[PDB]
Amino acid sequence: DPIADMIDSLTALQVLPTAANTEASSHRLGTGVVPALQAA
Amino acid sequence: SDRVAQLTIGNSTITTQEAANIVIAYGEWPEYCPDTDATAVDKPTRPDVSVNRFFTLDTKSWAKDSKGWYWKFPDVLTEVGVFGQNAQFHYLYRSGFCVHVQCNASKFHQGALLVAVLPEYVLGTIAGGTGNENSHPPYATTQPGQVGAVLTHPYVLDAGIPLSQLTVCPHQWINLRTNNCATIIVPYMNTVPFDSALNHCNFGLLVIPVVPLDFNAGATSEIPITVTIAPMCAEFAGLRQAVKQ
Repeated sequence: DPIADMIDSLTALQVLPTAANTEASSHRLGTGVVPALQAA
Repeated sequence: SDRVAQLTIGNSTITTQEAANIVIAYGEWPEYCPDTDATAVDKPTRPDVSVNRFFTLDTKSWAKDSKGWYWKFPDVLTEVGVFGQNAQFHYLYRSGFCVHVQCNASKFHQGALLVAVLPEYVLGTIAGGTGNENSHPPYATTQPGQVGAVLTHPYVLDAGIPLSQLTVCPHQWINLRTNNCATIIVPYMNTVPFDSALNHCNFGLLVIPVVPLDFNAGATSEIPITVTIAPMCAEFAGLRQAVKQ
């Protein structure tokens, strides 16, 4: 071929019959990991 | 030799030498709430010694014309000890109980008490006598605290239900010729896994003399009745400032 430029979704579904479970968690102290600060 | 018993929980011990068995109400021991039955997501607190211990209330006096007494649970302990502080600082509470009622007399006295546990003991009134008033019991009657209240019409248990079939509930007798104590272990019974300790009472304890007290003149006429109770698997959740009522 003499002309080279003529050669040339994010999410998916899932079945969720029930609401989400809650896991057990403990305390957390440290730097760098801040899940509460957001950017709206 | 099963007439002797010892109940040790926390830093407290009760000994008795004249006893019947221990009644476990509906064949179930008290337990903590499992993960399948729980709904609230925050972690609960379990103090496990400072709240699971024997608590002794005030003492009644059995006379020859006594009608009977009742207490409300856990309203008796909402101002007592570390249990009364956890019940005010938290929104939800869950626990079972071990109730122990003491009454001793000599071998020349006679009488019989019925000690019963009735869950959701809702009280009624006499409706003004004639039945035309829609009266309601006061707050000191429905939740009398650690002192307790007296029954006005014990034959209908102040609720329109007869005393004669109160033994369909978990119960013991204190027959003065046979034993001097009664012990019932009560699990947590509700339609919800946790509830409020200031708004809701799970059960009521009723102590009614079915056979009246009798003795001859010269014997001891001061026959007292003492109630000693212990929470068993006390849990608390929903921490916030202290609310008394």
